[PDB]
Amino acid sequence: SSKTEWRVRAISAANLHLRTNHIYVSSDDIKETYTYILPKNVLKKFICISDLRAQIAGYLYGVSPPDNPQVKEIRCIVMVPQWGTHQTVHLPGQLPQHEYLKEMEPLGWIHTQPNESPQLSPQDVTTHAKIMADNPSWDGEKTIIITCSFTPGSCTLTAYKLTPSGYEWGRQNTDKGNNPKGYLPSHYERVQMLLSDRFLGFFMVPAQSSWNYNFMGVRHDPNMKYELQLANPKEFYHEVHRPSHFLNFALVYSADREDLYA
Amino acid sequence: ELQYYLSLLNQQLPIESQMVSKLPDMLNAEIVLGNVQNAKDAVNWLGYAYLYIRMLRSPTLYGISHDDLKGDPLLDQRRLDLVHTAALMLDKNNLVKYDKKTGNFQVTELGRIASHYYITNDTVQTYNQLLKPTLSEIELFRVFSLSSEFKNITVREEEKLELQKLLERVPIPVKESIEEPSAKINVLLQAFISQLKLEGFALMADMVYVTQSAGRLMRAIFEIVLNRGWAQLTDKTLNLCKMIDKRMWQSMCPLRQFRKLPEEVVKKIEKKNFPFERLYDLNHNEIGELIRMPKMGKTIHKYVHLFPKLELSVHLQPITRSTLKVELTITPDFQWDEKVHGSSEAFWILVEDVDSEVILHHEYFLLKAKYAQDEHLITFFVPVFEPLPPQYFIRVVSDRWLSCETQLPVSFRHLILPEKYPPPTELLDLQPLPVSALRNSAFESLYQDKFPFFNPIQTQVFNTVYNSDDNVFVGAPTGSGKTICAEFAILRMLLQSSEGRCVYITPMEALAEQVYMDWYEKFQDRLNKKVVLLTGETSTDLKLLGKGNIIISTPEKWDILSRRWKQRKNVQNINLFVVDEVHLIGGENGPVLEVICSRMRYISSQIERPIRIVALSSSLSNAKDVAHWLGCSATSTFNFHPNVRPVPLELHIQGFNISHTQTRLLSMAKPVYHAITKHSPKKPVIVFVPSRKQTRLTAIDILTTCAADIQRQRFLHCTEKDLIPYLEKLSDSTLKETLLNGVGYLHEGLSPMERRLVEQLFSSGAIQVVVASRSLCWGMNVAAHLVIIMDTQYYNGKIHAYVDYPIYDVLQMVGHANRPLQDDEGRCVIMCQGSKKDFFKKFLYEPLPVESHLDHCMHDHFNAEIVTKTIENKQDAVDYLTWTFLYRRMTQNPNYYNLQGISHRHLSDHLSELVEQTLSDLEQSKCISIEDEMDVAPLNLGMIAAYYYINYTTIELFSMSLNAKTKVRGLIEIISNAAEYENIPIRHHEDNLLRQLAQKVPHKLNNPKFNDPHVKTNLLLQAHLSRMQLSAELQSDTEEILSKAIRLIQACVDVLSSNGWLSPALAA
Amino acid sequence: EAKPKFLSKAEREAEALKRRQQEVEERQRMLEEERKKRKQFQDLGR
Amino acid sequence: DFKIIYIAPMRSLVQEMVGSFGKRLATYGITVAELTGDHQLCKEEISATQIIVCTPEKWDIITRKGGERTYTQLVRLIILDEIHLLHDDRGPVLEALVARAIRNIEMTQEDVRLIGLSATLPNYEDVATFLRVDPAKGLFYFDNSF
Repeated sequence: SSKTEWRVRAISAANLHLRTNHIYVSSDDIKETYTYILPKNVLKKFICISDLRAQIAGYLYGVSPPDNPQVKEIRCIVMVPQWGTHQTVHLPGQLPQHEYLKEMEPLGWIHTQPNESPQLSPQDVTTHAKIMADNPSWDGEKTIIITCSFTPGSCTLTAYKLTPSGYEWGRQNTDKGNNPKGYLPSHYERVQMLLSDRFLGFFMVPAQSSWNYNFMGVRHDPNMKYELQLANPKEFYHEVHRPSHFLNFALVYSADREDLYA
Repeated sequence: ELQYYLSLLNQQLPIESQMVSKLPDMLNAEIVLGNVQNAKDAVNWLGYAYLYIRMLRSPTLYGISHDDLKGDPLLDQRRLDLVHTAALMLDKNNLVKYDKKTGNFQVTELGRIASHYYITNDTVQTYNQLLKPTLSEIELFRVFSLSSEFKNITVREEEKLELQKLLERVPIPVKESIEEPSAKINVLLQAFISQLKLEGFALMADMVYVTQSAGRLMRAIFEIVLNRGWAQLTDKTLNLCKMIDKRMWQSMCPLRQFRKLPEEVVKKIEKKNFPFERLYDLNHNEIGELIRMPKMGKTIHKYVHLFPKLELSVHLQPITRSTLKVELTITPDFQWDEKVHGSSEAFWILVEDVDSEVILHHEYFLLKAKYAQDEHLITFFVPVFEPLPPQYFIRVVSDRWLSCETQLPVSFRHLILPEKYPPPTELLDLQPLPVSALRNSAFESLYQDKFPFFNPIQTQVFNTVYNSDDNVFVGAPTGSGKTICAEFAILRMLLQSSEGRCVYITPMEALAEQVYMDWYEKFQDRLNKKVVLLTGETSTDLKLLGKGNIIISTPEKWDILSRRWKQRKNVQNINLFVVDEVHLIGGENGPVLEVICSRMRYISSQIERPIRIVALSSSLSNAKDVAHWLGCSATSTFNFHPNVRPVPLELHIQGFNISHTQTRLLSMAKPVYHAITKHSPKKPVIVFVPSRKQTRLTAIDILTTCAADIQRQRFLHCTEKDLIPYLEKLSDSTLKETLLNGVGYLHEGLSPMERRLVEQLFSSGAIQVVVASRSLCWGMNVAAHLVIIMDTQYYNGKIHAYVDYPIYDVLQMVGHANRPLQDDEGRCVIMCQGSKKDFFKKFLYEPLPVESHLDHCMHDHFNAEIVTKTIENKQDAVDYLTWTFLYRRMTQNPNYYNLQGISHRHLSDHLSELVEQTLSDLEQSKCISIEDEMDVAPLNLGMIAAYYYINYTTIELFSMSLNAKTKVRGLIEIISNAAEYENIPIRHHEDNLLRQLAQKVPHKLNNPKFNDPHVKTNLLLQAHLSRMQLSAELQSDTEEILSKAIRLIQACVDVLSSNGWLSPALAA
Repeated sequence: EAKPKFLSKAEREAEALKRRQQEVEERQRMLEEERKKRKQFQDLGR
Repeated sequence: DFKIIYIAPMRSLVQEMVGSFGKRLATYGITVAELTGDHQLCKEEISATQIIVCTPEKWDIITRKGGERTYTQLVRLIILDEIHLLHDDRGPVLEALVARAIRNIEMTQEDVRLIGLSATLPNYEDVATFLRVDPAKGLFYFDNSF
């Protein structure tokens, strides 16, 4: 509708700080054979800069701790300009490249989900398989899909690893529906993921445009390039993310109370 | 209503005082202005108003009965009841802390923000209970609309359709219903911000009044968010204030705030999705062709060049393990104009972490038009915790221009932070050593009448000083008894060798003179030892070193003797080397003292005679590097704690939110007098002034504050009969009039005999206040109970900026109020700005580590090493630099020493680069010769600079400015433009005297500058050569110029004789 | 070592160029190993 | 060396008083200006001009914020015009300004010439005693016939 539901979405996003205190992690069906050492500060910064309906996604680029090859620590979160619905995300084809991202390895992408889903999404798995097949830097056993879903009064987070047969099925299939052919439960796999309260995570924002583009789908393009830089991302329902809602009004005989107590 | 109109037009309507409604607001304004502090002061302020006169003249109109007027004819009980009601209203609204027991009221930040923005008490309470750090932009409008200013604004039923039409067109959504007045006020503010057209006249008047209240409400909310520390809330409040001031949305064009831009061109620029930074990079034709309007392209380019957009550069230096120094250089990259920017442009710079929610350092910057187009450097202290972020964000936003904010990512990934500081050596809980603990009777006879037992730190250091002779590093604060340990070490050196050569090096000349005067009465009078003081003459310094056994000197005076230590046999045959106040080796006389210590350590390890080194300094954090660089042992390192002083120091910090230095100095006079009256009523106090001329103004303000209250002349504990011989010797009548009330004055322009008489009057207990200048902090031979350091800064006219006070001068001012027997404790109240209060609180209790800054003044040390045949190659220079404190400081703090790592290869590459830079600076100034880029050879100009203690740049200027046909007027300008005349003091109100003195000089100056020190040195030399009259601040600079003018003329005569010139040498 | 061996500016520049060449060779070897690991991961699912 | 403060209740009346002071004292060089804008702009206008015609509420806000503390010694003429609004909304603000001026004259001993202009209203003795005006030489009570 985008007339009165936007106010309800802004009122729901204004109270998003209460869900960051009770974070739930799905500690079940773990393979226990690298783990995620992403901190909670980057998750709190990315959970308050998203919407309850529009799926916000971001690439995770981090390095491994010293003397620990079986653990991955995402220290950088790059927010690419995207505009997706409540079931899929339209990620751009241009990969984020910067000086701070040249020393870390991309651990995949993480997309917010409006509903708590127990199984992995086939469209997100197909998008991760297409990103792994197109970009040679994204590996199969090194990139994960952290599907941080939405919980009532909580922040339910759940990771998902890409299988090689699942990556082949996602690269072979091209349907963007709700249930394409070839979808298998063995295409995804849950991975170990724990929080961290010792090292802070960096954020990357585009310098030309903003990270949120769902308010104007014509400006967002799948092949448009972007230049990321170390900055703080803005909110989803911000004044800079929705330019049409602000610059829409048109351009003197009242009480002119001048020289007041101000 | 005809009766009031008939009474107002025929003089029948008296004016009734309605001050009872705004009485808590008036009490909060009087508490913020400092006029009322207690209930009696509030009652006295209320009695002088028209409300008390109206209650006394008409009690029935003020609600007072006949029994209230009969029982209180002066209206004191009703005024006390009104003051108590205003105090309860201020305490309930969290505006001012008011105690009901004593009646004193202390104005808080919320009450000061409500008084400075004319906000009510209920509005301040609503802003205190409604503003949250995690609040969004939708809740901010509801919090600003729920203030006490719009409490009478009601939502009319006839304007419900207009409010419903404006609710669907407002860019900011409202969570409340259409029947709520707060949502109606928010919709009116959104219509006034987005310039939406209204329909009702009363609704438009209500929207205009709501905007006029919401401007001050958003200003107070931004002040409260800056005081609370919420970075995102302060950014949202600043964006709302810019949107209310510019009357445009946040997504609007930046050219819409300027009145010279057309509306059609602004609409065409806003229709195209183009950033404002892309228009600044384009020319006048490209911006016209991109916006499809080439006629308005030049105006768009002028508006882009006139829009405020400066370049910010961040330089981080980790000093300690928890705090770092951040230098922000702001360069104005825009066309400064009075029609766009005005006379000055105000900006708010907030440095915060990567979360952008907790503002770590918030400050303001007012770039003036006279200082425009110049990068200003602001130094701040940035704290660092154990969860260090990868990068911090410094956002500098414009306080007047909308959508003008520059973000600087300061990266902390490659920051080489130092390690943890070692704990200090605590004093053992043993029995104190009596006066009979010493072995020699002559050493005990000079300290028996002073104290029967030594200090516990002195008793712990006597086992390593009197019973040993190794290098002892004693880190003790000012007042712990370092002079007793120095006297014990001197007595041990005299008992070990009767013909020893003790050398006590102190950076301050006044402290060295005080140490020489103490040794003349302690070592020369009671022990009959040759105690002498070294001067600035190299001919008498060798005789004083050969005939004196205890030579008190300066590192600038000992650098001439340590440079010829291979030739002078008296300097090599030393028995004791005491270094007093070595904690100031990172500031003034820092690299000179470091080079003197390195030369002493090199001469002690190459003459087969280990000299007993005793380094007495303050409590330092990185004492291990100072012990390794000076050869101090682990068992002799008696570095105590800053809180281990025998006199307990209570440090208070008074932060005043004032950007101007003069306004902060004028506003901190009455709180300084209140703190002096509340802390030390019957004890002497020392007021550290910012400047010399400000000391008399601070003394006059303290005398006016003493005479304003009932304690008139309370600072004079003695009688006028004892001060009448004391006031008859002074020259200044204003100083004698201030000392007659008990407030003595001391500055750099005052007489030395008058300063000694004022010190003798303050030490005897006649005066209770001594207003001393900032230059007299270290040179003060007096101990008081209270130390009020008011506005500890310096208005430098050479850079035209308010530079902060150094840590060494602040430590000397805090340690000056150390009374062991006069007072039980010592209060130190530092009244400064709010941004410098955290650094002053961190550098007070925590030990300040030593940072070697010898890399900036290594050219003179390299020239002195090459002229003395010490550093003959690059390896010899690297070995000489490795034995100094810079190699110990770079191994502990790589990023503070401009290194990229603490590895051996990186340190060797940095040392090789520094040696190559020193060799290039020596060869470019014709001071040395580089043979095959490996060997260093001393030249004639370098030897002449090292012999007369001159710099390489001044020697190069004297060699390139003196020709074969020079005169005296050219030689005076060449000597005035040297490197030794660049340290001339430049303060405020000094350009007019330099302009008036330039018209009476015998030699004209080709385009003189009022802010350059060389033109001031030339004017002082022309005034001294013509014997013209000058002020005290001019004579204090002329004496310091003439103290080095003899050496400058000697170096010029040597350069003229070396070049083969007779007539310029005769003219010189 | 312990004693700082002072070198010339040209020798330090040559050492920095050799270190940069060794770092570029190590980065090329790491990129080749990453390409081989990606080829082994793609060959195990095809 | 001297400053003349003009307290006017209306902004248009303050602008008219500033224009009349600029047109009348043009031969004497008295700079007539209106204190408006921000705090730093008001401080610069107070430090750059002598005659300052401003509102009593804005003057009280500048005194509470500290914009007139550096130029308080130069202000020796306070012309508080239109005191007949002493019962109006500008009542307590002008009363607090007069109380602060009386406290500064009693504590700092600053002799400031206070000229208070009011309309033909009764009980002018309390207004003269509140403004420290003399009942014989300072008080000038004119009726409607004047």
